[PDB]
Amino acid sequence: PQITLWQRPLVTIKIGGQLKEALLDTGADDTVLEEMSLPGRWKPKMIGGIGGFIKVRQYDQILIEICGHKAIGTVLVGPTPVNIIGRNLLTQIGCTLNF
Amino acid sequence: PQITLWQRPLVTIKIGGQLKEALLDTGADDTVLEEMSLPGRWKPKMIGGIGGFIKVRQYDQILIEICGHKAIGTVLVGPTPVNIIGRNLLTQIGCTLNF
Ligand SMILES: O=C(N[C@H]1c2ccccc2C[C@H]1O)[C@H](OCc1cccc(F)c1)[C@H](O)[C@@H](O)[C@@H](OCc1cccc(F)c1)C(=O)N[C@H]1c2ccccc2C[C@H]1O
Repeated sequence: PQITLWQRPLVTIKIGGQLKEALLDTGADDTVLEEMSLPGRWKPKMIGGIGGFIKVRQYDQILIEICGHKAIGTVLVGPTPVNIIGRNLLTQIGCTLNF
Repeated sequence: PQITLWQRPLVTIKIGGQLKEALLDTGADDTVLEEMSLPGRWKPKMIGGIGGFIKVRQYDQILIEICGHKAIGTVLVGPTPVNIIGRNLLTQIGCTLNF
């Protein structure tokens, strides 16, 4: 699908059997989701954004479906204002910027 | 062109007669550049991202050239860690997300 940017590029993702809305964010290196429960052990990570840094929990090899496309990768969980699908997963679904 | 997301989507922009490197950010509603001098009057604004909010100066009707494409829009100036080309300008150059 081709997504224009007149509005936020929000899509439905499925993770842990639940549907959530997330932003396709080319400006995000990684994928960070709002506080939730994920399986396995996590490692600590610090990510910096426009307003500073936040501590998140890093879970690896997590199954996540984005707009119907299945991806398996690293997902960060922390106090993010919105669910963000970053480049690590955008590349898995073959997402590109075009103009 | 078609930009892959294996690396950050950085492009050269021309603003106020200056050449700068900026990130094509679909997750950014607005465009914010690091501290610099721009003409006209400005209004203060607070923008929030990961980490919190930062105070920026809002300039309107600013002309910017993104990869050769001329676009006009509001440009925010402030303590952003990286130059960001947001949706308000990405739409003007016909940039879309595709997968
Ligand atoms: O922090 C970033 N990447 C980091 C990141 C993100 C997730 C995981 C890892 C990493 C590392 C970095 O790539 C990105 O910023 C560039 C950036 C790039 C590299 C290093 C940096 F410091 C900063 C960031 O994900 C933006 O894509 C965007 O995030 C989603 C969002 C949406 C709505 C409300 C929110 F509050 C947050 C965002 O902050 N948007 C806000 C914005 C920006 C400019 C002007 C106005 C407004 C308002 C709002 O849209």
